[PDB]
Amino acid sequence: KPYSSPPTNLRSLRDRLTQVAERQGVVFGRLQRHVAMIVVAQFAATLTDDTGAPLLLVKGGSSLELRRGIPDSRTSKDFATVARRDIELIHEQLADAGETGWEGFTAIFTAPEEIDVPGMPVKPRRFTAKLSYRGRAFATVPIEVSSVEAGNADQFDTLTSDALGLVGVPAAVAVPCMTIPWQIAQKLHAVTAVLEEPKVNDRAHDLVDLQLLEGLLLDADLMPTRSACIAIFEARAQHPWPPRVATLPHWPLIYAGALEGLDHLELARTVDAAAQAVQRFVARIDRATK
Ligand SMILES: [Mg+2]
Ligand SMILES: [Mg+2]
Ligand SMILES: [Mg+2]
Ligand SMILES: [Mg+2]
Ligand SMILES: [Mg+2]
Ligand SMILES: [Mg+2]
Ligand SMILES: [Mg+2]
Ligand SMILES: [Mg+2]
Ligand SMILES: [Mg+2]
Ligand SMILES: [Mg+2]
Ligand SMILES: [Mg+2]
Ligand SMILES: [Mg+2]
Ligand SMILES: [Mg+2]
Ligand SMILES: [Mg+2]
Ligand SMILES: [Mg+2]
Repeated sequence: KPYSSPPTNLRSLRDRLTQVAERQGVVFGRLQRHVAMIVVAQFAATLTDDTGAPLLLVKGGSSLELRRGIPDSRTSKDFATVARRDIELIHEQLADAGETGWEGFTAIFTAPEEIDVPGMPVKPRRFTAKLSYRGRAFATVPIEVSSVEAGNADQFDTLTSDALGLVGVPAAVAVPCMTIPWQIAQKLHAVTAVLEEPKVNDRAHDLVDLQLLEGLLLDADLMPTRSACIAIFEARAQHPWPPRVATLPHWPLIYAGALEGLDHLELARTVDAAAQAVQRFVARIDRATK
């Protein structure tokens, strides 16, 4: 019934994924992407400093998927992380871990490329992990790595997944992640950012994530959330705190697209209601003074 042996080859892995995918609701693509992300996260979790503290913390949509589970989260394309070391070292250690392998998975990591960053002294880098299972190509995962900002890597949450255990790979999965206060600060900054007129802010999906994060935030963590928000907004030195949650004209359908699959949750169903919910959250954070 549950597999007592790991998949012998890629085809067995795929066949088990489709079985698990049907067996519990999910489009086969979303489950495969989740599993690929977990494998990458496992390589990332082997990166530690000489005290054993993580060098890489997961953030963004992959973090929320780990926190809440596939059913209760948005689909994340990116595997985004914050790094406590320069990217050359991070990339080298990922490459070593990916060659050594884990539970039959190996990975190649492509070349990190800078992306346009206004408020980062060190800009984020993007690259890709090409995963194989037992020497056979399995999937590709986009990775994004940004540098530490203020105290957003001072502590971490640890989230687990059992998706690999479902297909007969028993090793425990435990992923270090940025804490909710700093996730809120970064998403609030991103969703209220004004972008130079060549490109426009398409980040309506951050209004969904911020509502999901608000539901997870402990009331006793409201004051550290304010401190994190102040820190990020002052470090990036762009628009000031507290921000106004503005909606752009193309956001109504973008927001609706980000809600798809989250009907069972109490979320704003329209971008107007979402902007109002997030603005009330901003006001609540701003009042939690030290
Ligand atoms: Mg095969
Ligand atoms: Mg199965
Ligand atoms: Mg299926
Ligand atoms: Mg370094
Ligand atoms: Mg690349
Ligand atoms: Mg700080
Ligand atoms: Mg900690
Ligand atoms: Mg962000
Ligand atoms: Mg508090
Ligand atoms: Mg505090
Ligand atoms: Mg105004
Ligand atoms: Mg806005
Ligand atoms: Mg919808
Ligand atoms: Mg709609
Ligand atoms: Mg509120």
